[PDB]
Amino acid sequence: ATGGYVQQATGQASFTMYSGCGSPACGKAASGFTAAINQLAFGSAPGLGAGDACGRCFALTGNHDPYSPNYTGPFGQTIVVKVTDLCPVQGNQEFCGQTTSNPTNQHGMPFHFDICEDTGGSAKFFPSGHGALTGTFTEVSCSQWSGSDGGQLWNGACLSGETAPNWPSTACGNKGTAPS
Ligand SMILES: CC(CCO)CCO
Ligand SMILES: CC(CCO)CCO
Ligand SMILES: CC(CCO)CCO
Ligand SMILES: CC(CCO)CCO
Repeated sequence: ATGGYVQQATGQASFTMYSGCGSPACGKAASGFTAAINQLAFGSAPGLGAGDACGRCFALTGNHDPYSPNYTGPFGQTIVVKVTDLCPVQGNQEFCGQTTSNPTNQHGMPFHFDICEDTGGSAKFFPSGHGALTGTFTEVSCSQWSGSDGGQLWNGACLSGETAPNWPSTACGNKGTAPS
């Protein structure tokens, strides 16, 4: 996409969970299930505001635990998240370190979703004892996402991706150039 960001409507991803998504990088939280997405897909860098992932909705499905490769299941449910946040390359090499010259993380995945625990998404997705998974994502209409956006936390905050057609398309827009 513009800026060299790797923004595809469907693909393979790794998945983790995190806490404290009330002041996320897009500048609005949301009450439904939300995620951070790796920087190369988010479309911005720390401190540069919202990227084009902001507000878009994705159906996530886990089907493997890379840390327990003999575990056969069960896995969790497929969930629909809204991207509100950035999982930056900095400090997240294992999962979110994808770049334009090296587009897969340490688990071989070209995307990562860090699912926020606070609002319930991770409890639907991760079986107890299995907090890192790999699987798939597909961008869907936000008609498929329950929830309400929070208010702007700063000028320039954006979740406009929530009404956009699936990638390829532009809503909030990408900021600068993707990490090389
Ligand atoms: C759970 C929400 C309550 C306000 O709608 C806040 C999550 O950001
Ligand atoms: C995390 C669970 C799904 C939520 O109902 C895994 C099912 O065992
Ligand atoms: C809140 C659910 C929709 C109920 O109709 C979706 C999340 O599980
Ligand atoms: C200077 C930045 C632009 C943010 O809109 C990043 C340059 O790559």
